[PDB]
Amino acid sequence: MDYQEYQQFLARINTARDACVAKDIDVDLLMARKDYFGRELCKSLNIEYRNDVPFIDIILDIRPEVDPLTIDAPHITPDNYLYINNVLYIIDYKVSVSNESSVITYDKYYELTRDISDRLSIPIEIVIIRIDPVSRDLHINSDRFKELYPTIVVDINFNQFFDLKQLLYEKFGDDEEFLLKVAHGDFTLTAPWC
RNA sequence: AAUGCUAUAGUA
Repeated sequence: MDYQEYQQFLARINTARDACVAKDIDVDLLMARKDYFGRELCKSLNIEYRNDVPFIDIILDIRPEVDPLTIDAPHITPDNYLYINNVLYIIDYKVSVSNESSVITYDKYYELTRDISDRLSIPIEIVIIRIDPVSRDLHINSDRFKELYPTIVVDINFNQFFDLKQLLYEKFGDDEEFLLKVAHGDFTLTAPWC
């Protein structure tokens, strides 16, 4: 997406010659893909575009009558929040074909948000929106969320991101250290010293 | 004011 961003990414690719630099470019490309998907979903769903807002900020957003200092909320950053009919929905954007990666997120959010739900007495429902990049389709974890919007239709294809990722892999396919780094998260360790 | 991965005689 975008032409200036595409040019900046291409300039970053050409000068890149180290495994850590390539890993950083890959991480930023995945983050940009997530940003594209989140912005498009926010535009389609007619809700404000937010990303990783603090939970306590949401608490003061929905009910600005309780003291923020006294309340104790989990430090996770929800991608988005939606308040309707005395129910708060925690929205998390995911761009993967793996249901397991998002059910892990669902369980962690549920076990964390149950304390806040008892303390405030608002039932906190967690929804994870999942899109498969290879074939555009939308999967919703929460039945209530899909009930709120009878149809879920976005028109997005990640052809730009896939081609640049393929170019990056082609440049650094020989680099074994790069292949090790992309396997795990942002925390990178080199080859073992023994 | 500032923002680029390699930024690379003295003190105990």
